[PDB]
Amino acid sequence: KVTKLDRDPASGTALQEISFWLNLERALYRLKQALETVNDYNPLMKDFPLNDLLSATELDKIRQALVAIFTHLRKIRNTKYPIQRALRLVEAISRDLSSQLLKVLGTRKLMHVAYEEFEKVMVACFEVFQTW
Repeated sequence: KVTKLDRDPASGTALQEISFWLNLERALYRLKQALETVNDYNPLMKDFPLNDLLSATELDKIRQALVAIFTHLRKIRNTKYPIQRALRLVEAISRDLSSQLLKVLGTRKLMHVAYEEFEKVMVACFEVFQTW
């Protein structure tokens, strides 16, 4: 039941997958193959930094959040995560990065501001895109 539970990575946000792979480990600590799978995958799941992205309001904060996330993606070498699953994770980061972007531009109200301020905020946003 608990040992047979699995989740499609193509759906949901990234935080849902982080919460799944953390609380599955915590419930398994409370069978052998599931244990070694989550023990293999737990170096990725620990201290994952996308709460910085979700808490970011300024574009430079977003940019340092994605470089923190991508530098956290270095640790594939010690785990045996599925590669298509990893692609669905980085697709999920793209998803809530987009969501935070429409949130930020909803605060910014680009059409109701002058040309110059719109220019600096969108070249900052395109710097974020280039960094991505």
